Amino acid sequence: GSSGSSGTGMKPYVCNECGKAFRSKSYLIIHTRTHTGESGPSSG
Ligand SMILES: [Zn+2]
Repeated sequence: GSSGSSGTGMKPYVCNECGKAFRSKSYLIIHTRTHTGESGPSSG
């Protein structure tokens, strides 16, 4: 039991890149990688 959610950052497992909030760090880690979806698709 505790009220604060403080630590070595602003959000818990939220993506500080886009803001995607998750339940566990494992969910944010496997996501933060998806951000690498630029090379593939592109435009002329
Ligand atoms: Zn993200």
